[PDB]
Amino acid sequence: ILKFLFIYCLVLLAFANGLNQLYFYYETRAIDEPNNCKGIRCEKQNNAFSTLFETLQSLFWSVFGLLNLYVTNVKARHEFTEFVGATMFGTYNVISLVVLLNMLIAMMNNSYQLIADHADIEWKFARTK
Amino acid sequence: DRIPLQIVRAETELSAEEKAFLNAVEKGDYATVKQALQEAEIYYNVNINCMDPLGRSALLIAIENENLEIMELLLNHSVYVGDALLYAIRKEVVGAVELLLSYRRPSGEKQVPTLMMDTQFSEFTPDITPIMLAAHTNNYEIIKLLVQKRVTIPRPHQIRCNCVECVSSSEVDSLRHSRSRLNIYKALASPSLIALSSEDPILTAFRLGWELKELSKVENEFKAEYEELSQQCKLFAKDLLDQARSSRELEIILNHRDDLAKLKVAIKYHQKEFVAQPNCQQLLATLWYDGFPGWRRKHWVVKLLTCMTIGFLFPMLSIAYLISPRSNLGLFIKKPFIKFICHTASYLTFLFMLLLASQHIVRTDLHVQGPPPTVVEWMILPWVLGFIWGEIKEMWDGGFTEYIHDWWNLMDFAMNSLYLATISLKIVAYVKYNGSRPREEWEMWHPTLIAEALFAISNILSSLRLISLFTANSHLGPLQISLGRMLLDILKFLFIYCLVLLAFANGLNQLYFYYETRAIDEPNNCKGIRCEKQNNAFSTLFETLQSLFWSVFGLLNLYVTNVKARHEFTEFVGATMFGTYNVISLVVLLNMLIAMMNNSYQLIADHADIEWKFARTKLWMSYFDEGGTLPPPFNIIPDSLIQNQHYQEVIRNLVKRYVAAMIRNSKTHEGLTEENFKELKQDISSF
Amino acid sequence: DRIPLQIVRAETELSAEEKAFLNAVEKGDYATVKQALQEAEIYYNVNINCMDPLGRSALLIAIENENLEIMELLLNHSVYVGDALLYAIRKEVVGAVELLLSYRRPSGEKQVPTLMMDTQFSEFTPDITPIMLAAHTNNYEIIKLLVQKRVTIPRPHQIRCNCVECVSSSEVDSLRHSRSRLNIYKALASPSLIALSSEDPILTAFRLGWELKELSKVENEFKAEYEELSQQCKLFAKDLLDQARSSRELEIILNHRDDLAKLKVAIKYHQKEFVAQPNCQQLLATLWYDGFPGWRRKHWVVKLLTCMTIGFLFPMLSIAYLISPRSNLGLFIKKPFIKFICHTASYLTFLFMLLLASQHIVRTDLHVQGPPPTVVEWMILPWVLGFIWGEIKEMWDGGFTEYIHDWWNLMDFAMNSLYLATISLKIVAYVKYNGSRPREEWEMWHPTLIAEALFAISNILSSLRLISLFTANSHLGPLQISLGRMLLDILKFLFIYCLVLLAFANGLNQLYFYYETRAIDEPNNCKGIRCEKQNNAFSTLFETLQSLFWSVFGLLNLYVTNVKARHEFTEFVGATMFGTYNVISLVVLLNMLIAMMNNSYQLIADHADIEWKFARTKLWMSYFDEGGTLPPPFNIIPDSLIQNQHYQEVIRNLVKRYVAAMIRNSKTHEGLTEENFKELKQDISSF
Amino acid sequence: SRLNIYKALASPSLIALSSEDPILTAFRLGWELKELSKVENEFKAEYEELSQQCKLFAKDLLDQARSSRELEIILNHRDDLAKLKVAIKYHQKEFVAQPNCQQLLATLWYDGFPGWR
Amino acid sequence: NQHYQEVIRNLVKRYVAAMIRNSKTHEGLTEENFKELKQDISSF
Ligand SMILES: CC(C)CCC[C@@H](C)[C@H]1CC[C@H]2[C@@H]3CC=C4C[C@@H](OC(=O)CCC(=O)O)CC[C@]4(C)[C@H]3CC[C@]12C
Ligand SMILES: CC(C)CCC[C@@H](C)[C@H]1CC[C@H]2[C@@H]3CC=C4C[C@@H](OC(=O)CCC(=O)O)CC[C@]4(C)[C@H]3CC[C@]12C
Ligand SMILES: [Ca+2]
Ligand SMILES: [Ca+2]
Ligand SMILES: [Zn+2]
Ligand SMILES: [Zn+2]
Repeated sequence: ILKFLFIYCLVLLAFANGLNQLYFYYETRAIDEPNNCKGIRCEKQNNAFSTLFETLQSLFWSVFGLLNLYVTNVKARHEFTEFVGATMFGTYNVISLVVLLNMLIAMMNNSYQLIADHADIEWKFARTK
Repeated sequence: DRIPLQIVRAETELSAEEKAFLNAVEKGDYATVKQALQEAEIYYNVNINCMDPLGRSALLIAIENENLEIMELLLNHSVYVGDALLYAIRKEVVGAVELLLSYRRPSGEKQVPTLMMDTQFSEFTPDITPIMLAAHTNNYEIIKLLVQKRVTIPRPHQIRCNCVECVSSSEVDSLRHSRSRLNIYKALASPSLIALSSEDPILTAFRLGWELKELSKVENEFKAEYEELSQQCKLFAKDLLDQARSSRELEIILNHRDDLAKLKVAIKYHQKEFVAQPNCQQLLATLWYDGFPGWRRKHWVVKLLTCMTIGFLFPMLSIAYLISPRSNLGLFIKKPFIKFICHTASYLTFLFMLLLASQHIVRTDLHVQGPPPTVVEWMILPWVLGFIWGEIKEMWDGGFTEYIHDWWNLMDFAMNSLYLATISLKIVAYVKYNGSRPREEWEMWHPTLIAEALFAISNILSSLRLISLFTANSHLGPLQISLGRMLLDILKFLFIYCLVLLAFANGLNQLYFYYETRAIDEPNNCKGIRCEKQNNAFSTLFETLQSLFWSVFGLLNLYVTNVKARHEFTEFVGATMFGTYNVISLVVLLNMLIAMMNNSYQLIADHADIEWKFARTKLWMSYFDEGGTLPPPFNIIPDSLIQNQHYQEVIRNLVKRYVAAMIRNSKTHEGLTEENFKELKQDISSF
Repeated sequence: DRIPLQIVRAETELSAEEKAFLNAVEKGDYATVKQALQEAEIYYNVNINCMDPLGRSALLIAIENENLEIMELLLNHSVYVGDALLYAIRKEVVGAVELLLSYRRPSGEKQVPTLMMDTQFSEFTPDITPIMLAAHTNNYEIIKLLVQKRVTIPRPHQIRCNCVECVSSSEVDSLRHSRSRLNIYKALASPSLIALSSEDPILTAFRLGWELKELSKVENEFKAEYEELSQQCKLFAKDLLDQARSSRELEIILNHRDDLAKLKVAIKYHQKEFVAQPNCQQLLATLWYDGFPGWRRKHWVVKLLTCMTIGFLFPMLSIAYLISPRSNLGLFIKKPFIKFICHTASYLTFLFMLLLASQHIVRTDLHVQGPPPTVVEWMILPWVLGFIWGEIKEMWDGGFTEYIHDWWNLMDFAMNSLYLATISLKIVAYVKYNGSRPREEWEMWHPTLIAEALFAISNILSSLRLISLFTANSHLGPLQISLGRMLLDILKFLFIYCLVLLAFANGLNQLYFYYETRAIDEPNNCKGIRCEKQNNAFSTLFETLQSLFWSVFGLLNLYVTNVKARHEFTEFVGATMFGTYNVISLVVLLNMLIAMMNNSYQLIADHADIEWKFARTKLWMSYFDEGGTLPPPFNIIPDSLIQNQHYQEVIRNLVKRYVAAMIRNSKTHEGLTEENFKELKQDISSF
Repeated sequence: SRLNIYKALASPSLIALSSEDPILTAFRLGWELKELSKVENEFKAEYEELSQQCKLFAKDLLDQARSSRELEIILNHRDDLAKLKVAIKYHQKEFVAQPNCQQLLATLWYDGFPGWR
Repeated sequence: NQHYQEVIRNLVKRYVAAMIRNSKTHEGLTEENFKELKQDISSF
């Protein structure tokens, strides 16, 4: 798992940098937004790619599906920028949920198959210790 | 009910005298055969060339029983000698093959006795010459004896051959042509024939391995045999390299030319076993850590701190090479490890500055139409030009036929195209979009927005370029090799997934685009799946494709299949379509992809060490040359006969060591038992 | 720097005369030994019991070289004969063991010659008697020869033994006790000793297999050896059954008593290989399809239609058994297949009526506090009472110690408890809740609502009871066997998952329950995660457990970690806790569970045929008896010596066939080669 | 030369003949060969095979015991269970998980509760 | 130390016996038998 999260952290940093670089012009204040809140932890999901920390949080939470789709929508009608941001978000989702997670599944299943033969000796060694 | 059993294909039954003669031959009695041969000459009782039903002849049975005196008497009395040499060669006995080779010319008088109908059965195909079968059996002594008698093998043609004789032979009889080519390549790929009849066994093994791999790619039917022959050639080259005993022999082998020329040839021919041999890896490690002796013995703290300071000294030690290449400080950059660390530090600095360009400290006054570049972008532009010049230099040096085989140069080309695009869009927006119009009323297709979008995509590609540095580490190399194989499996899967997605998107759009609504009628003046309330999702083909893509991750809600009017049947049919697509793409296809990459990971995990070492060698030798010494921020700032004699002297010892290492590992239980039984029988008979 | 190599444990070096004597012994010369033995008697030059450093003696070397005349001369001249019988037995030669057995009593005069310090080395432990080692080697002739001479083996005690001698021997020397018990059980589990010294080899094999499995469960250290011995006993029983040649022998074996008594014994001892043997399966299939000959040869359409009509004739043919058991129609229910189909049809009718009870056609006037039962429920009540009476009858017959081992009776007990609970709640709500109060103002703890909830849970259990019918089919049997094993793996996983869930729920509740709000302040007067707007999710331990359970399936939103005030640090820490729990429970633990059940499926897929056949046999023999003929809607409506002689006659032929089938498959390449070499050497020496 | 020397020193017969403490010698050579396998990248398989050979030699030499007194003499020998602590320190998993050592450790663990199994 | 060396003597000698008897294989026994047969035939 640690060997996998090295690559996942690299990919997450890359896509968070790309999304934040595209999107932080459209940051809004908490007063203009409803309920005086700003972030992805609101009832209506506010600006999610306005800071590097907020982009990292949003791209982390998007793996479990708790990040909605309308976070890639801006106030003005910049359809090309919205489409490019949605393409970036979709590519990150495809990687982190179709490639990387299934590779992690295959990796730990292979390692479980190698470790299941010697599962008796090391358990007895740990119990003796 | 009594199924009748009868010999439906009845051979001619042997005569009683013939049965007695071959029974005497297989008995091994020397005295009884001679009276039979004299009476067959005089009285013509026994045809000497008779044939028992299980495919054997008296000479041929004497070959199997390896008795030489019965051989000599029979062949003195003129048995048909043809096709018997192949059985002796397959028997792998020196005495029989020497006896039939020696007595091919017994001062033959009146040509040969006539024969009719006895060249019916031969276990070997007519294209098999004795040298080819000797190479197939891979026995050193028989091959040497045959080669000493001036024998030849036909040369196979090119794979892409269109001459008259190859086309005519393939058209008339394709099976004979394929068998002949496979037999010729089996004869040429034997280690003994390469060790005996080629002056450069390593280069010959490399070329035959590459040719057999290409034939395996072309010829679909004999793929397994050609792959086995290529593997045999590769392991022969690896063993011949492995028989070395000193570093001087290893560096004579590797540096031999027609610096490391033979290693470059081996990499060009994809010889992974030759490259990943431990002594070659040790020599490459000693060349890689040129200025840092004992790098493996250091504690990781001082290794890490040395890397820390030599990475942080990246603006220095590169201008020193510019101002004084011959100084003690100037020569310290020419070593490959310092080159690699300086390039890595330069790329990390580039990524850090692209990270810093996305902050509010630098970015000011966003409400200008065409903005002048900020001080961060003015400083960035030399690294972009350095990457451009480095990729241009890599495109000229080495050739266009080698620049495209790396498969990382496509990513660099996309990076360069995006950087040129964003530079061009910024300069055109500077020169002819003067103004300060606020961003809320800009054109969708404003070139500033296109420039920023392409800049963001180039940022992602630049930050994802760091995958290629994983072979330098000892833990992330085989991991990305498995990534590379399973990515091909992913592409094979997305072919089927794209077909299914296109089918269901067409079906949903065909059902649903009547109920498209305008953006004015819908709340918040928005139209699409990227709204707070998910609007019409199946109203255009592009929108249907987007919705069916986003439905895999669960970000598409269920009420997108609901229309304004109360058409319950149409809504139910659309929901059924959406449910069927979800069942396929989330229960069938994804789990099949899981099983596919897990199976491929299980096959690739056995060889995860050799290909990682091959990739690490290919990365190491990229820094050995002097072309590309400077980092990207600074690269734009303005006798052969003696070597042949030594190589042949080394190859003599290596080949002789390898042939000794084969014979002693070739004597097995069965052959030793057969030799002991034959010796015991001979001693008992003589006594 | 010259590591000194020296013999640090130096044996006493042999004398030159001793070296000559043992060299003459290993040479095999008969003449040279005799003068040495006479001179050792007269001149006392050679100690006959001397010991070369590699653990051998002159008699013992003569044992390894299997020469009998040197044996006879040495043992005539009084070599120490002890411990040599074990080496002869391990040599597996009849002549040597017969010679040492015969000359144990050479009319011994003046006891034995004295010996000091030569019982130092024995390759065999002192607890090994010759019969035990003969059983260990598993050779028929040596075992027979030893048994013919009145030999005994000690009886092992019970596993749960607490007598004085077992406790004292375990306390003083546990290793010797464990080795002795393992050696005794290895001697008793050999097929030859069971075939020779037990009058009921099948029952003895069953009992020893069960005892060895129980010892493997108890003794942790020798689990592999005891499991191997149990497997050896099971395969011996399977082979002895497999050596049958006729149906009369098979039905004599299966029906032998101390109807199918031995099959019931085999099922009780969990002999899966004995039960799933093909001829026993054929006999059970012929008994199962008693009234339908040629059921396997029919096309599936007529088989399906026959099942269709005999399932639809379920109310008939059961009352016919009540009114006329001796009629032609009355006897047709006693066959097992018709019993199984009628029980399945009754259960399907019960499930269909529970489905029909949930419709608006029957249910009327929901606004009564205590409703009288409707006509559907009045009709249902006899099936519930029939299930009760059937489970009561199954609890008495067979015993309480067998009713709990099925593991399906827990589900039936839960079903029965729920049915009694809902019946009691309905009758109490009838008798003392008279009224017509509307449902919107009922008490939370109203017994009518509790009755309906328990009725729904009983409905789910009744409909999920259909899993147990999967062994009757040929495709769903091994599938649910794999389900059964992987469910145990699931329980092993949910132990760790429950621990992690409890930890993170405690952490979140400890952080968050200050900010609990009342239901009045929150919108729609609701409080919990089951609202339209997700309310406080970490305000109680139960609510935190529910929220962290529902977060695995993604049904818990992200804004549950937001509080009313602007405590950004507390919100961030809670979001970090929630994210860490999500990472664990969805990236680590679930994928580990995937890998675990995939690995267990790979191990269980090899044996998926035997255990399915065992489960199908256990289901088939449940319908063979006459107890439980009627369906649940109708079950409440008011000489031994001749058999022993035949069994022993069959066992004689079976055991003799099995021992012949072992010796011919016991002659191997190595033994035949050794015998041929010994015969050739003997013939050459004699000539 | 180094690989040949370590192959010569790791043979069971030479340890049994030329070392007065075969168990401790097997432990130390196994640890040294494992450390050499960690350091030397090229001969990792050979050094790991030699370390495994030393570990199984120590396990077999322990397994050739015949009585509890011999086992407790072996385990409690010093230069209480000193040799078991040494084996754990050298990561000898096959030596520790041998069944008779596990039985002795189980009897020491259930000191006041006889017949716990 | 004396008791330990006394135990190691028996353990090492048992282990070396357990190797030689499991070291005699089919091929070595066949080679020895063939050599003995050839020597006996030549001597006779
Ligand atoms: C974990 C998160 C914060 C992302 C980090 C991204 C980068 C800062 C990492 C990812 C890949 C790393 C590289 C992976 C492997 C190596 C090889 C490593 O050298 C060796 O392994 C020694 C042997 C040799 O290569 O000769 C030196 C560090 C370096 C360049 C690493 C430098 C730091 C990199 C670029
Ligand atoms: C697919 C959906 C609609 C759920 C259906 C549930 C039931 C109607 C099914 C599930 C399990 C089925 C049973 C599975 C296996 C069998 C055995 C089958 O008989 C055989 O396989 C012949 C050999 C033999 O058992 O002797 C007869 C039908 C039956 C009872 C099936 C009857 C129909 C059942 C109860
Ligand atoms: Ca490049
Ligand atoms: Ca029951
Ligand atoms: Zn041609
Ligand atoms: Zn007792």
